[PDB]
Amino acid sequence: QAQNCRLLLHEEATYIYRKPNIPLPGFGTSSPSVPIATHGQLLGRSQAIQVGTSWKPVDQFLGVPYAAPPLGEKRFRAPEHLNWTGSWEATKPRARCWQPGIRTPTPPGVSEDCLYLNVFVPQNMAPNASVLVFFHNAAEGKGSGDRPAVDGSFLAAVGNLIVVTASYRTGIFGFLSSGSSELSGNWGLLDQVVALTWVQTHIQAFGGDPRRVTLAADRGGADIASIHLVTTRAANSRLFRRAVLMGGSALSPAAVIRPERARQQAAALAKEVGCPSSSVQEMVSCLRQEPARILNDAQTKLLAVSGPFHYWGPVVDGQYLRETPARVLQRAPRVKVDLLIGSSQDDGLINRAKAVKQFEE
Amino acid sequence: KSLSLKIMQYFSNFIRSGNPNYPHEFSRRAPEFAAPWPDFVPRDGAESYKELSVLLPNRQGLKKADCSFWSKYIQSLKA
Amino acid sequence: SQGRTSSKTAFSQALQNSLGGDAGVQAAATWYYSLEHDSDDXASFSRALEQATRDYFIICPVIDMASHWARTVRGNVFMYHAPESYSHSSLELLTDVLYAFGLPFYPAYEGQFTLEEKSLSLKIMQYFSNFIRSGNPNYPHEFSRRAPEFAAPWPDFVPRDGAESYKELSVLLPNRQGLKKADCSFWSKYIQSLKA
Amino acid sequence: TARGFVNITWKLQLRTQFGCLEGFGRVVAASDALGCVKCPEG
Amino acid sequence: LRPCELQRERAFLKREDYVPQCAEDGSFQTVQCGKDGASCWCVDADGREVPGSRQPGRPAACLSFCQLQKQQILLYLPQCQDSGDYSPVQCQCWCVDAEGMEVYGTRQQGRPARCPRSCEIRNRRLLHGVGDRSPPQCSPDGAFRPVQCKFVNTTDMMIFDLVHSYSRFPDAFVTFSSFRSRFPEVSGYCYCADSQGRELAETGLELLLDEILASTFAETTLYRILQRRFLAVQLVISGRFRCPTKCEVERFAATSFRHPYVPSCHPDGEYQAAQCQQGGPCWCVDSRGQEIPGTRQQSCPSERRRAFSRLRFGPSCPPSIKELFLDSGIFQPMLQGVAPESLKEAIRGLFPSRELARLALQFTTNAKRLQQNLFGGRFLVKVGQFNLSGALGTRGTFNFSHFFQQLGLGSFGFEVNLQENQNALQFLSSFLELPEFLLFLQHAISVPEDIARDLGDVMEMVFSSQGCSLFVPACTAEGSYEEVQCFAGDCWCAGSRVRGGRPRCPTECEKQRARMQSLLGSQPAGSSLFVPACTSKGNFLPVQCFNSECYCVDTEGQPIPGTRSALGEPKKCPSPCQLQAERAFLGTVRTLYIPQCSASGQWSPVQCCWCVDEAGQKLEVPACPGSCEEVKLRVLQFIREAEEIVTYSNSSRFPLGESFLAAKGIRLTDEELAFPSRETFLEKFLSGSDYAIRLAAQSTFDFYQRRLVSAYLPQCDAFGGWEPVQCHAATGHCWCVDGKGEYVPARSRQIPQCPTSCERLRASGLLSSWKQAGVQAEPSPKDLFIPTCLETGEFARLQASEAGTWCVDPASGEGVPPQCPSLCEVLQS
Amino acid sequence: CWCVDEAGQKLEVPACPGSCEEVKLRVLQFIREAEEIVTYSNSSRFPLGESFLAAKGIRLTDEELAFPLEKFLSGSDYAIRLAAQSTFDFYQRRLVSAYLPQCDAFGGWEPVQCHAATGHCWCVDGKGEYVPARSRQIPQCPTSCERLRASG
Amino acid sequence: SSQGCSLFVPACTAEGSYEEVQCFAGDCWCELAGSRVRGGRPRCPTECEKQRARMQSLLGSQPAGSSLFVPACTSKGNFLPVQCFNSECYCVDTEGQPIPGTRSALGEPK
Ligand SMILES: *[C@@H]1O[C@H](CO)[C@@H](O[C@@H]2O[C@H](CO)[C@@H](O)[C@H](O)[C@H]2NC(C)=O)[C@H](O)[C@H]1NC(C)=O
Ligand SMILES: *[C@@H]1O[C@H](CO)[C@@H](O)[C@H](O)[C@H]1NC(C)=O
Ligand SMILES: *[C@@H]1O[C@H](CO)[C@@H](O)[C@H](O)[C@H]1NC(C)=O
Ligand SMILES: *[C@@H]1O[C@H](CO)[C@@H](O)[C@H](O)[C@H]1NC(C)=O
Ligand SMILES: *[C@@H]1O[C@H](CO)[C@@H](O)[C@H](O)[C@H]1NC(C)=O
Ligand SMILES: *[C@@H]1O[C@H](CO)[C@@H](O)[C@H](O)[C@H]1NC(C)=O
Ligand SMILES: *[C@@H]1O[C@H](CO)[C@@H](O)[C@H](O)[C@H]1NC(C)=O
Repeated sequence: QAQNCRLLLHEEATYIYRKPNIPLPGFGTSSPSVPIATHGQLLGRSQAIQVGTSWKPVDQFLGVPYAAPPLGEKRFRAPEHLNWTGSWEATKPRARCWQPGIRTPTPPGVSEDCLYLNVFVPQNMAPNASVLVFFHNAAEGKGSGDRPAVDGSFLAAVGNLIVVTASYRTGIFGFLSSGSSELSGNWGLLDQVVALTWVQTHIQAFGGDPRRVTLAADRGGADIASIHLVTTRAANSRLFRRAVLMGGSALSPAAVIRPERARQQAAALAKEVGCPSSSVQEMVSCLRQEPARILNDAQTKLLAVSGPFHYWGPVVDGQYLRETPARVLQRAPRVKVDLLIGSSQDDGLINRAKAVKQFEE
Repeated sequence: KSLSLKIMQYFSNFIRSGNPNYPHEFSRRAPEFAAPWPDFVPRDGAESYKELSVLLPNRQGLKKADCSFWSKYIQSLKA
Repeated sequence: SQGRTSSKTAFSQALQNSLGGDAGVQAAATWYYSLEHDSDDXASFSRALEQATRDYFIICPVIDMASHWARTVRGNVFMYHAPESYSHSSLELLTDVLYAFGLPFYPAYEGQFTLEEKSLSLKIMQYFSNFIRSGNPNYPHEFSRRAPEFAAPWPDFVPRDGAESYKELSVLLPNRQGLKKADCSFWSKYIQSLKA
Repeated sequence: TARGFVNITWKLQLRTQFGCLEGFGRVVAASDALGCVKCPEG
Repeated sequence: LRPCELQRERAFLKREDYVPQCAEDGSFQTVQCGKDGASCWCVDADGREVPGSRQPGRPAACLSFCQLQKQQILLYLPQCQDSGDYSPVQCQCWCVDAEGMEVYGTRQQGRPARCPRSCEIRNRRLLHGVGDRSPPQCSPDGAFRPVQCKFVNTTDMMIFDLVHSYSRFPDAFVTFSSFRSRFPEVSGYCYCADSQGRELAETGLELLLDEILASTFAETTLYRILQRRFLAVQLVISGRFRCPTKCEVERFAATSFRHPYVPSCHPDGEYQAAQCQQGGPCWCVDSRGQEIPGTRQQSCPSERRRAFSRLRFGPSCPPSIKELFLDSGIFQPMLQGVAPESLKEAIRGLFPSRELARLALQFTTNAKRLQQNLFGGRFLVKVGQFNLSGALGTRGTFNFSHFFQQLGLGSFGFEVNLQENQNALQFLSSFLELPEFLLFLQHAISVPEDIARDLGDVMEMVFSSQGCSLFVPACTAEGSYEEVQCFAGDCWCAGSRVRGGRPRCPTECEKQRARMQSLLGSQPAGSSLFVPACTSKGNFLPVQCFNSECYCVDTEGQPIPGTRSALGEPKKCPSPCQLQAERAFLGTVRTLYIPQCSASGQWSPVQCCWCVDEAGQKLEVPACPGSCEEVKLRVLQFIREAEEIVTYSNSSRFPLGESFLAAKGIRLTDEELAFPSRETFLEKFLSGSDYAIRLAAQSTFDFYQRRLVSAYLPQCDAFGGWEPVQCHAATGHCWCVDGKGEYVPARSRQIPQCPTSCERLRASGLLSSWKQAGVQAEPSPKDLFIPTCLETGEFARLQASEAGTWCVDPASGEGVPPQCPSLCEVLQS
Repeated sequence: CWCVDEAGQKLEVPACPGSCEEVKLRVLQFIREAEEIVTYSNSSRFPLGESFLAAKGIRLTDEELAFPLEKFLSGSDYAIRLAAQSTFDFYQRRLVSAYLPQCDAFGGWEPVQCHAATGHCWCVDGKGEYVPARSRQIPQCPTSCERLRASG
Repeated sequence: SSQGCSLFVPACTAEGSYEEVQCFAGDCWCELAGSRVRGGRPRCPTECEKQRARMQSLLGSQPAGSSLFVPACTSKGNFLPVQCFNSECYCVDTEGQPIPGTRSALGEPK
């Protein structure tokens, strides 16, 4: 019907005075040119959302980069600060990552430059609001170029919080490891720990609070997300206070793939596309030329669970992730991270590969 | 639309306070929008969760029979 | 009477004698029935072990034989299950042999059995006499298929998973289906496969 | 009062005629409804 | 001491025939009594007896001290509170202690907003310099903390001053290590304190401080550790993790002084609901001990009333505590591993205030480590085995020597169940190092203070909801929640809700059967214990066997002396009628109705006179009806009831809607509607039953048939026996019945002729040799006979068998006391 | 013509009630129904068995009784309330109440609703939905817009 | 005919015609399963709810990972205004029949 807010007071009082909220520099208008340090203005847009019968204006900065577009030779290597400047037109959702089983020809709005995080900040609210870094790769169908796949304006409004909806590269592009010293890594886990430092640094510019981030993640991509609860950062700069894992955990069987499996799980790909899988330096340097379309028609072929069932996931590499998540969780707690974990009965390893089967047909 | 609006408050109380029942971490006023979400304790007597159905009812023992097979029996068989 | 009683050795010995006498079958049964042999309480370990031994020895073989008698047709089959009755200890006879033989009506046991028990025993004596006479508990004469009036018809046991009926020797004498699907599925399929 | 209790009146702040707290002053309402406004500065 | 105890102690030593009873606070009880409760005269604070009171017994709530001092002035007036005690602030508008003499510095023009309690005065009165320089530990509300603790200088035995040492050296008290390095020769000394703060007797327990910022020392962790150890040591001594309560100090004193009024209490500590002075009247009492204004000699009606209000509104369990504590396993493991009492108070001794538990649960983060922090080590476990006695305990005032002289190597009238206390103290130890406990504190802290004042009261209200629409409960006299509640067809007594008929309460037999069945689940397989068997109605079965030894039992399942024969041998034991006879004999001579039973044991037909059925149940010299005549009187009474309904409606005496309410079991009461036979009519419908539906249908049919312009009564013979052929009397489907109305297997021609009671019986005995007994007492196979029926159908006069012949009455095959009696001749007697 | 609510369902120029007045016509109709019962009983053309039998859903049809209740046949709590009001009245008013909401002049819910007798004066939103006691100072609660403004 | 199947009297509509909602002793069911409502009255399953249940039951046959149309019904029982199958949503009339035109793709206001 209508949303009815009212203050909580420790005890009755005669006169009650509340100071109005002063918008941060940039907000207030309908083109909130947020100035984020060392880059310049990041001008988004505003949209009014209806929940009951009542509307809340919500600013929306869709397509805020957090890393240089992993195109070309920056493909199977960790991300790095985009170093942009001037004025970013963060008003339109950007291309979503390549995922297994993308219908051919490549539809609009899928590309390797998919390291963009949408921010949905209500108009004016408490000084230090909380944040929710939801790591979500939009599906093939969701999104119409005007609106993002998962809007998040409606959770932001009915919670009075900021909702960052970061995307990240998954599949071979994110995780094409070889367990070795030259190409091992989880680039998609290194570039979703870069969307959390961005939220750490430049979220004060919006209404947010760096000390109250809440790393969330959905089906399947919550096995990747939950690897942050077991990776050891510097331990002086925590990147989140809580964790809402919807449909996965660090302890699942495929939360990390063994090196000897990873080493051969990419030799299959390299052979499949046509690269010489002799040495990694010569192999990876060949995949770096293959167009994404040809290189993502390969992983969907290897990834179908009736033949190979090659799943790509966070390898252990010593540098970022050093011990298997089961063995890391044996050690004693060091920081108290809340957890709202869960699952759905509609889930299932065959439901997540729905796009792959339709491709196999 | 009404169930979703009770779960956008469980997930917004958690993002704010760390306990879906309470929207502020310095005020333990009980929730009124929906039934309390009980903390998950691993004791077999009662390990409650929240069935995200229309009534949002708490239940217990999500899959005792099936996740004792994988966790207890099969994990033994792995050795 | 000889003095020696349960001990720490017995707990892991009894389970081994009862269910083994193999190493994998014991693990499967220990998980399935949660036989915590380490737990040193006969009150619960034994209470959960009698169930395993009953399933293995007493109640699944009397379903395996009923199914094998009906399938490779050797003649009619009528299965019954007599639910747990907490009343009559001190008679070394369980509730299907002290109902099929008219124990309630004995002069010695006058006043120990309720009239409900005596009536149920009379119905069950009629079932067993009909079986002994005609070969089909419903019909007392093998040349007259008049339907029984004393109690509900006893359905023939057909081994199809859709419905394999039996008679629950309780006060109402109701037909039921699927005596122990889960536990006898365990013993008959998984354990038997694991034998190889 | 020692027993748990000439003109004796047991008036209970919230036979049995309603009244009000002194200083408020009842209203034309005789005996029923709302009554006994708070007496203003006058 | 006080003005009393000096008088009280003197009387006991001298043996004068009166001891001036005085409660805690060392103040004379308003109502004293004589040496043997002969004449209780009420007095005032000084000790003088009121001239107008010497009556035998107990004076009717004599006037309190405040008024007894007030009325003295009339021949400033103290303002006596409603309870009869001085108001906290007299009125110059000063305020006063709880004795009458004003607190020192409180003379004011207007009423003080709030002036000190009994402790804050002592502390301030200590700075001014009257008393030993150790401030009593004050509860936050201002009262004395139950467990006082004053350090002692081990050299020369002078109390160690603390208004000075703490004032100048506050850092020394940060921890026990620091304290020892500053005052090595100090050995703490904790004791219980009464309401006035005075040291209790032989309860001091001189701790040892060797091996173990805030202000006032009543908040420093030294004290809270130094009293958690004291309470732990008390759990062993007394069995409860707390000091003796206000009731127990008085009860111990009463038992010790053997005076007439010994107060009664239960281990909760609160005053028992009703204290019964021996040698006089009893009376209910509140928590403070004040007699209820009159009671000299449970919550349904309120609930009933509230439900009615919800009906009056017309068209248009604690809150959120069951599904956070009980649902999830934050509570269920708490009780399991003794009593709610030892678990209630094990969280007031620990965590005295909610603002502390919050501190405790954020500086521990380790369930196992919690018991180390709270007690400064593994104390309580070391207390169970008395490892303390040498480690911490020491010469104080408790005489561990005497305590152990009764043991192997009570405090305030507490019987010491040493094994249970060792079990209970151990219980706390494992309970405290329990991961679920930390969650409980996180929730118990959250619950609003209004519904639970402190963590102790938080725990009761969650114990009280362990299990926990438009329904109104019924009520019997004096509240007394009625046994069987009906609503919308449902009727439940409370694990059995059955539709339609009014259910039967579980008899004692059924309760015992269920309890023993539940206790059977614990027993190891192959072992058995006694599970008494109950009949259909609910009575104990005549014979109860356990193992090869069967003993016939009386009405309430108690073995009868003798008749303890072994299993498997006929045991002839008292018939139910004789058991009822003896039971009623005992019941009716124990209060200073007799059922008389036929010699054979069966219920005699006439009981008193009146007549009853063979089960002995009451049936409305009066000759009694036969097998069918009674079944006919039932139908006649039913038609009478239907006509009564119709002629009640024809009198317009009953509201149209009430009959509906009965169907829903909301028959409202005439206690709350004293305006009015109204009840009598509603009894028929209230228990929604097939009989009620049939009666309503018959009444409606009659009303709508005979207002403007049937029931099958059975046909019977001349002697009240069922006619063989029963016809419905209209479009009859003439079925035929046996000798007791039980139908034995259509508008057909030639209405069937069916055999009389003996032609059926003779045909049975001829076809299948199911013969009939002749003597009924273990007949030989020769005593059996097949009845011989004369032509028309009745039993032949004389029935024969291979063993002999006897005369039977043609009505039924039942012998008669003896040529051969004939029908008219047998009917003559 | 006639008028319906915004769901299109029939609502018994025919200008017709607002948010509350319709909720008040229900209560007025209810008391009318309750009084209809008491006067039928006073006229005594119905037997008690009829009311009970209807309570069990076994009403009798005039087709099989040609000689010559919809309230009671549906065993709903509304029927329970109606019968309770009927019987309470009969006895009370033979030998010798319902909360109807207070409304404004335009048919809109009055902000503060009072039970009118030992009232626990709660207050409602602009559609009668209660928004969070025999207390003094029967509370003043915001009108429809003072609630929207305070939220906004 | 024996397939499927105390003091209860059924109601009757004109010319026999077994009446829809039979009530007795506080129960009321419209027999067909999933209708016993203790107190009050039940609602006869609308056309939508019948098609929902049939399609839900037919769903159990479909292999996991594949789906088909299961029309969704409002609280009362009417078809929802819009029925989607796979990225193609059509607004439906009262009895769940697509309206000509108005067959836009999923994820765009209609
Ligand atoms: C009995 O109590 C004694 C003394 O309190 C305990 O001896 C101490 O043991 C603890 C750890 O158990 C050590 O940290 C101390 O150093 C010991 N102190 C002394 C003086 O011995 C003893 O452990 C307790 N238990 C038994 C079985 O004696
Ligand atoms: C960003 O610019 C700085 C110079 O200000 C340079 O040192 C740094 O390497 C640049 N990053 C990239 C990705 O070029
Ligand atoms: C809260 O808000 C201000 C800016 O409005 C920020 O500078 C401050 O650091 C925040 N609070 C804390 C504890 O940091
Ligand atoms: C305890 O007694 C001795 C006696 O000489 C005294 O000197 C000492 O000061 C007292 N203790 C302290 C800590 O002062
Ligand atoms: C302890 O108890 C005995 C019991 O008679 C008593 O004689 C003894 O004096 C007591 N000892 C102390 C120190 O009080
Ligand atoms: C009811 O009363 C009227 C007179 O008041 C009488 O004429 C009629 O016969 C009566 N009917 C019955 C069934 O008693
Ligand atoms: C209706 O009830 C009134 C009040 O008791 C009574 O006076 C009157 O007689 C009744 N109606 C008739 C026709 O009796």
